[PDB]
Amino acid sequence: NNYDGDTVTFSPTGRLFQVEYALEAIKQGSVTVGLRSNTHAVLVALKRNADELSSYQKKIIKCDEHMGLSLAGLAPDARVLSNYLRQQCNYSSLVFNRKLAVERAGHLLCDKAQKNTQSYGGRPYGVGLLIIGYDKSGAHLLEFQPSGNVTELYGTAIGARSQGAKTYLERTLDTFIKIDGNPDELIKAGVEAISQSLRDESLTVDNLSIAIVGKDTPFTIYDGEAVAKYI
Amino acid sequence: TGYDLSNSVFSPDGRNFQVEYAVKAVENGTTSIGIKCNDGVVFAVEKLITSKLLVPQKNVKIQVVDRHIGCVYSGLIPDGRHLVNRGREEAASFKKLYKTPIPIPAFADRLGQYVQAHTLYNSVRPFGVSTIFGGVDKNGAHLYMLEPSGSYWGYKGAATGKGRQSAKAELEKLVDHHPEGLSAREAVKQAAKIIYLAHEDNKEKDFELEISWCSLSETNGLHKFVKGDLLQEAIDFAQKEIN
Amino acid sequence: GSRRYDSRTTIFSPEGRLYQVEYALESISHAGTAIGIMASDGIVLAAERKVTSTLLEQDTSTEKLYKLNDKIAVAVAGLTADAEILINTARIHAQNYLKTYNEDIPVEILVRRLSDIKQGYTQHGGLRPFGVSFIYAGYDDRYGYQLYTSNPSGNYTGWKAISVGANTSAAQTLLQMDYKDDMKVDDAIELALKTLSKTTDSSALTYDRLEFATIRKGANDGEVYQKIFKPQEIKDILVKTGIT
Amino acid sequence: MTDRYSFSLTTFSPSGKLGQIDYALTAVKQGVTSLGIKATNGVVIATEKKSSSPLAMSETLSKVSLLTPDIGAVYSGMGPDYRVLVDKSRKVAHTSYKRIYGEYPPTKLLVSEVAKIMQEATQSGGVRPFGVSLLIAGHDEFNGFSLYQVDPSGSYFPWKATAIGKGSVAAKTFLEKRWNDELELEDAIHIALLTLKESVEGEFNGDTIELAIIGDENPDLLGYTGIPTDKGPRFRKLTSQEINDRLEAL
Amino acid sequence: GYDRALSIFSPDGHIFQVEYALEAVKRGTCAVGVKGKNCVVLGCERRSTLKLQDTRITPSKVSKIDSHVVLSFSGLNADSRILIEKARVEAQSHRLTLEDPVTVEYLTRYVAGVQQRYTQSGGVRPFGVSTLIAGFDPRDDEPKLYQTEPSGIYSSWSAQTIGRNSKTVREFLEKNYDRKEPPATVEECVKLTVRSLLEVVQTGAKNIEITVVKPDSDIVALSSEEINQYVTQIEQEKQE
Amino acid sequence: GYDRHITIFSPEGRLYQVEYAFKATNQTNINSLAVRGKDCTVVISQKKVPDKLLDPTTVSYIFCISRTIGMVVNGPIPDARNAALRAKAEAAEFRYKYGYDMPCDVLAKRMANLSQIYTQRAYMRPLGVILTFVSVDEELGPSIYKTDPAGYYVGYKATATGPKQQEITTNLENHFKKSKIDHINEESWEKVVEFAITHMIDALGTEFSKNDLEVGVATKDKFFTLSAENIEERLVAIAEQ
Amino acid sequence: DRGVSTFSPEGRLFQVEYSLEAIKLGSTAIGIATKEGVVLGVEKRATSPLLESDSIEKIVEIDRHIGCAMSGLTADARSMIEHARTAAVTHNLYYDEDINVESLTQSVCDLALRFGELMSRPFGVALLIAGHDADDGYQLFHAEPSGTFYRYNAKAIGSGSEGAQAELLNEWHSSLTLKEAELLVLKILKQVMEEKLDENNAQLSCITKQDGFKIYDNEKTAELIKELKEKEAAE
Amino acid sequence: QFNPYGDNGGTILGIAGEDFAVLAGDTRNITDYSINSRYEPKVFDCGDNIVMSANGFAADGDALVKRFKNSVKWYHFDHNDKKLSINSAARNIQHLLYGKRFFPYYVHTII
Amino acid sequence: MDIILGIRVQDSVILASSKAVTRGISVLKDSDDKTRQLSPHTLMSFAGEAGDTVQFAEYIQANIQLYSIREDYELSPQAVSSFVRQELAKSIRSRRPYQVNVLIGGYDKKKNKPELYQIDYLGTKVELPYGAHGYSGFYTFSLLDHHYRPDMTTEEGLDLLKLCVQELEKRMPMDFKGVIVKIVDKDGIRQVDDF
Ligand SMILES: [Cl-]
Repeated sequence: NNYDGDTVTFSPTGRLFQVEYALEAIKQGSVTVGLRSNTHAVLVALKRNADELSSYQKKIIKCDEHMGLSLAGLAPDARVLSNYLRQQCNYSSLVFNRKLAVERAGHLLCDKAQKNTQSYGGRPYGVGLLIIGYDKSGAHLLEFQPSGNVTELYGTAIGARSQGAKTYLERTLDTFIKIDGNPDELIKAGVEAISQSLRDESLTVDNLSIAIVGKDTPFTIYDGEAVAKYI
Repeated sequence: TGYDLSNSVFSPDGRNFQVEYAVKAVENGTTSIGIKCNDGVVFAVEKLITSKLLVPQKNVKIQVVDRHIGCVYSGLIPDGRHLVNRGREEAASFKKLYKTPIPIPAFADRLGQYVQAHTLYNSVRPFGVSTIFGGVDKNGAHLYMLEPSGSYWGYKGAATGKGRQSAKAELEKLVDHHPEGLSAREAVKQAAKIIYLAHEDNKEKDFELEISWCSLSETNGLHKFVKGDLLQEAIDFAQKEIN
Repeated sequence: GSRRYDSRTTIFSPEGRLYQVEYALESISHAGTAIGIMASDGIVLAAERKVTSTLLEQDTSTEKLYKLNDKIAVAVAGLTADAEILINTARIHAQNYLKTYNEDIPVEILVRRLSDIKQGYTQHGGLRPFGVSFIYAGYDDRYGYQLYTSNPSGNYTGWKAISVGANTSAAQTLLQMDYKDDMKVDDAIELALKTLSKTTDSSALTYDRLEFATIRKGANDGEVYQKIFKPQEIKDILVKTGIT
Repeated sequence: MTDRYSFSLTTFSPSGKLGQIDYALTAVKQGVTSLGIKATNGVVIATEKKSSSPLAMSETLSKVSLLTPDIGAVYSGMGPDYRVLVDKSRKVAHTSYKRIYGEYPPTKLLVSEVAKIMQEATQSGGVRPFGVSLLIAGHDEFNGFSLYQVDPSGSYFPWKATAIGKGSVAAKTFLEKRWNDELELEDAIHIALLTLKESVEGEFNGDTIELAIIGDENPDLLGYTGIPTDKGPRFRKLTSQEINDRLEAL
Repeated sequence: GYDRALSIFSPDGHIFQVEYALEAVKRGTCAVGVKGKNCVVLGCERRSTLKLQDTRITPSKVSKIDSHVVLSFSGLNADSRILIEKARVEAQSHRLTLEDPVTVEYLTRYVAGVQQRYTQSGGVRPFGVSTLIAGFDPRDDEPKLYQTEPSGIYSSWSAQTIGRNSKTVREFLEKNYDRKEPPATVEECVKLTVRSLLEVVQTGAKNIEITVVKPDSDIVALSSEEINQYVTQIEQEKQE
Repeated sequence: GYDRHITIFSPEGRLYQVEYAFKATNQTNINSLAVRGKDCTVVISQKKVPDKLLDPTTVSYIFCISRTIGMVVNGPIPDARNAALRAKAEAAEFRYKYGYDMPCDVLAKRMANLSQIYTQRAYMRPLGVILTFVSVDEELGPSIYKTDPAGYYVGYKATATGPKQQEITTNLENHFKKSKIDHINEESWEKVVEFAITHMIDALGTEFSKNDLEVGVATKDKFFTLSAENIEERLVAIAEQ
Repeated sequence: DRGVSTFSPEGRLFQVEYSLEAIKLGSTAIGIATKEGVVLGVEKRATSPLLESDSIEKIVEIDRHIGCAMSGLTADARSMIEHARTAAVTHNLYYDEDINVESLTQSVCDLALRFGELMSRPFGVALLIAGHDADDGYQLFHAEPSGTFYRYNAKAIGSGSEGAQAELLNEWHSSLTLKEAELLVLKILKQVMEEKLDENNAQLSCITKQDGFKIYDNEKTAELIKELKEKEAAE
Repeated sequence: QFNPYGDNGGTILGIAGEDFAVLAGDTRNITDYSINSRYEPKVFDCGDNIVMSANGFAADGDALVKRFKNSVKWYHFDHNDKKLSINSAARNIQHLLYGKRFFPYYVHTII
Repeated sequence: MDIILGIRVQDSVILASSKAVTRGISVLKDSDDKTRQLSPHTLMSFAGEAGDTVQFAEYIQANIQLYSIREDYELSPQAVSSFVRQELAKSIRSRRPYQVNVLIGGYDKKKNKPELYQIDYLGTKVELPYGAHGYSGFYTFSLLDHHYRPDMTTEEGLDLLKLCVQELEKRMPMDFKGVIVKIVDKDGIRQVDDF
């Protein structure tokens, strides 16, 4: 109310409204899902168009050969943050000949988002991210919130109506975590997960976006006729 | 009025309302504690399990500074990470110039001055965390608790978060019942009990326990996480006491 | 942050005026009147000191009339402290030009630069404008005798006769009435003193409440002399025209 | 972080007033009375030493300060603001004059530099004006003795005699009746003590009054001999005992 | 450094500081540009609440940017000096690197770019000035007239006016200027320009300035008597 | 009314942020006192440790600035420690630059100058603290100099600070009216400490255990704080008379 | 007031949303993409009849293979175009090749959110970027001050946009010839414009692989206007 | 005085056929009259069917290859995974080298 | 570069400047004009380091032209010469100093007098009846010391200049390919085409 003019102000109950308003931009975003087994990690994203004459806004971005993310909210902010991750992954490779641990990737995003919540003039990032990767400790899934909070999960979803997929994955937990050495089945589970968040619209060929990374699979994105297999 | 709209402004009382508002963010956070013992310190924290989908043991909240200091905090988690990052920078520059690892009182003032600095200007926000931290140096064990204002003291026991009062009461009993001192292994068990007892004030979601310790005899003066057999033993001791 | 306490000194009103410039001009309208009159054989500068006390040291005093170089002087209306900042800049600028070209600075060039500094404080930097209006009196070998005025906006104009500060409206009407082009310095001296005497907010115009200066070619052959009048000389010139 | 206040805190109001300068002058009005009188062979500056507690040692707090060997300063208004102005004034007499010309600045020019510093606190970003009026007394070879008043705006005026602060209105009127252009330094000291008694309420002695003169050169206060051209400071602070001697023949 | 964003969007999509800068232009003395078949004429109003002026030394309303291009304006006088100075410096810089004087379009594009920059830079307000820029490109005889405004937009005009009561004189020019047949001579162009100002001015005495620019750096300012002859002639044809 | 939020003048020529910083001074509800002997300067302050979980040895408002200078603070501990670190750094630099130990009064002036800046510059708040500096200066002898959020400073024969400062001040005034001298006419610092505690007891009307007090003593070439047992030894001596 | 980079309670940036209102006040610009080329058309909208309309420049070349149309505060577009041209030429210097249309568009959009307390405010202009490259063929992009860009088969921006876009939804198919697209832009511009459309108050342009980006003469557009009026009368 | 350059010896050779190209190099690495390694490869696959060798001062050789390999990576990131053609690689490598015109990479480069 | 000469007579200043541009063992050009017009009645010739000469000349030209447009007025030859001196005096303590020697010939319209200034790269200015830069002076100064009179006509000045060029063409080691001669008087600057 009187305490939402900027990020540098606490409300009387200890809230940061600018950060909460940034969180709200994610809620308006198109649904995206993340889930993993012990061998692979999979992103599934519902893409959104302006109208029938426009393209469908790309939701998934590659960060390295072993890492990448999906976005929900302000897309330019995802471009800034993904670019930062690309550099951090890159620095680790050039200087230490070391693939950046997905966990460190999370810590780095947390700290970058945090600085924008304590200084005057700045604003919080207005995007949520789901980071998947395969590193020296196996497959991983992370959830990034622009409050700075990063969380490691077996599965999750962010965006409008993400609660449907998040409930489904919570039920399916014991099944999909043991889909080891089978990419097409882990994707099927993710495609069924994102279906619990659809209303009046169904998954089409220029609507669905799937990404996968794992033990013997570089981070690769599927669009167009390559996702027809899964509808 | 309007005295509460800007950091670093004195109210007619002589108070900085923005700091007091940051304290509200801390009171909203989960419970974390510190127990000082014979030759070290023990840290424990409540991790609310929001969903089945959280990977157990894999969202670590206790943080190490240098190789001998442990830090835990309640409130805005990102703010706590910022403070630890600074703590690590301070500790590195102390070790660079003076060779010896940073003493705990020295480290306490480094964090204190840095947090106090975020109450001096209207262009920054106060920290939304109270931080319990400590370790072992050349003069033995030290436990500290630092608040958003920059205020810190040495503690026999310390608690912050939603279950702070419950935990404080439990801490005071230990201080009264053990005037000679508590052992490191005993303090680990007690930490588990107190977190379980302090969980009553946050009992909707069930939780995951996380413990760490520094002890001159048990961990050789270095910070280590309590895992496996020692953790399950501490969990069981706590489970027996609530029933 | 600090946005809360920003007055925004360099913005437009809905009517397209600059608030701070307008308010600075309002401040200047309460300062003691200063008059400049340009004759064919010289220039007169006359200014009224702000309500004097009997224990003020009158001879070792300077408030209204300042020397920029040997050929240019200014009359001040507004905050004196603001004026000295600008006067020192102007003095340095004159010397820079002399050092560069080995010729004394043409009056307009000096007036333009000082006016440009004022302009800047109204467009960028978030600072309050200088609360000062100048009357420039000077000579150069291109235009001869020249009078200019500049104000807080950084706008400057040239004049045959002009007033700044208090009661300019009444002073200008009186100057417009009795001024003519073939006028001599000694006639201009009289007009200046007569105008101040009629527009003054005091009971009677006396020597101790005035600063006076002339810029004549009344030296010896083709060169210009600046005469900042001493107290006794103002007392005499006030008697010579029969004001006291 | 960093000073985000890069804008003026003193601005013109619709009526033309500069609010913060006016309010600074109001602070000066509340301040304890100080005065200055110019004689033919010297200048006296005086003020009351308002003690904050009887446990305080008022000798450790100097209201009259030496700026150069021939220039002294006193004030009315805010003490802390005055103290830093004295530091800055002493330095600028060196940096912008002595280090260039190998001699101390004449009174009018040092006064001019202090006025500049006070003017800038009226226009620069993120600062309030100084809450003090200064009275600066001094001597220099080509101007003789002089006395100046510097106000929060940065304006300065030369005075034969004047007062500033609490009871300045009455003190100025008192000085007008007593001042003539033939006053000898001792006559000016006498009038200074008389004028101050009107504005002082409690104890009136050499421990509650601070008074300094600008007069003859003091070779005994130089600290060395052997250079004929160096003859000693003209600034001298009268001792507590020297004040009481003059308070008997009052 | 002072950083404040002074020019910002309002809920309806307007930038008020730019729009208020246009009001300052509307307050300024009227300026008019008319281009003929072989010339451009710049006419300027001078307000007469100022008697006792010295016209020898007072800043003229039309300024030479180079020997072949001129600039007149409406709005804040102090603001215009900054634009004129920058334009004059760019004029010399262009001659130095390209070895050719500026085109009128290029000089205008530069002046407009400066104005635009002051609408999305921190710590500055927009220029309270609109300009008429007229002249002839090097080795070209086709007349050029351009107009700029505080926002930064610029365009070419057969004839245009800015300043107070400019809407009245624009009305006059809109029915009195034939695109198919522009004023064939200097005399015709000066007259149509003087006529348009007389709709708004008052006395045709020391209130109107006229500057004529012809090809190949041929710029001259008319004197009082020369202009007064146009005023006298127009009034006698009017009584009909 | 934004003139009450930053350090600009109010219409009556006041600085409210400075005034409110003075009120922050009493936020700890602790009273301090300083007196001078022939050879020493003693400063005492109340020690209130309400929480049983606190380590009482870490609760302190007296600081050793240099080997010769001590400082007690009245005000919140974050601002108190901010002032102490700056004072330590300033005193260390002075010694390096000028080749001799920083005098108590010069450090006081310097800290007072810094405080003055916060009353004039907008981006910096005043510190809500009053700083009392003590030493046995090699030129001036036993010295007490005190700083506040206004940037004011002065030397004292003796002084007191805190919520109940006026009671202690008049108590000390009345003693020096009687004794007719500027100090405590005593040989040992032990008895000057005893005088200090005695006159604090009378003025406040409370009894003290060894853990209710905090004592700093400045002698020639060193300032030191007393342990609980040093104070207990001192409390016993007062009781047995 | 309030920070320039402030979020609304609905999770949107005030200044970005307000600049979108400025663009709705701008003159109409339409683009249609075919397999034979991309057509860009704009309404000139002269504020007065004395203004020489051919000096109104709202269609602009970025490189031989990339063109651009604008709507809103058009003065804001100058530095965007300057950046676009430098980005395009610089990429050719560094890589001895043409820069992809999407890469160009992404580069321009990187400027967009570089405002705050960097420039003082967002741009008040939207851009239609049309071009060809060997990888993805003929492309049309809508670049907004939000930093977001969408690929379009057809798109209208400005005051007549929502009406013109609804018309483009009905008319566009994947087999349109270049000539068919030219006429369609003219037809839809004539519908949403205030004054009557002719060769002086509207401008056409296209980009083809073979001939690159070309702004049409007033003579060439006039004949397409005549061809359009005749075809509408012919049924 | 410190000499920032050295000479690691070895030699390289590139030949192009109608539908193929070879890039060969010996595996010996030396300083002065000593052998550092009998097998230290200096011909590298940089992705997008480009092979590269920078022969001379091995520290500069490795630094350049490292920077170009990284350049290929970012070319994909910035231009929708587009393949970097050999002519575009060549132009890019010119700028890598000329950027250190006044402190050169001490190598002969062949791709 | 190499040969630049100047003669001030009764009513004009005459500047003669060599036409050759030689680099190594090749004369690259034999029609080079080593001069810039700074204002209608002010001309500057220059000799010195390659690149530096034209860069400095054109920089000065731009500044004087800028001044002219700003003030609608022509600076006096004295004023222009003082500006040029100061620029060179600045330059001599820069990281890389301009190695350019100049002569400035002007007609002061306010005084109705010709004026010739010699300024070297250090910023050493002198007003002279006749001037030269480089090795040229070693032949021409003594020659002019003998034959020059202060009241000579422009024609007499040109004959006096022919005598200098002839001496240089006889005794100088290098072929400087003749001179371009320009006259500065009350009517401005004009070039003699047949020399
Ligand atoms: Cl200081």
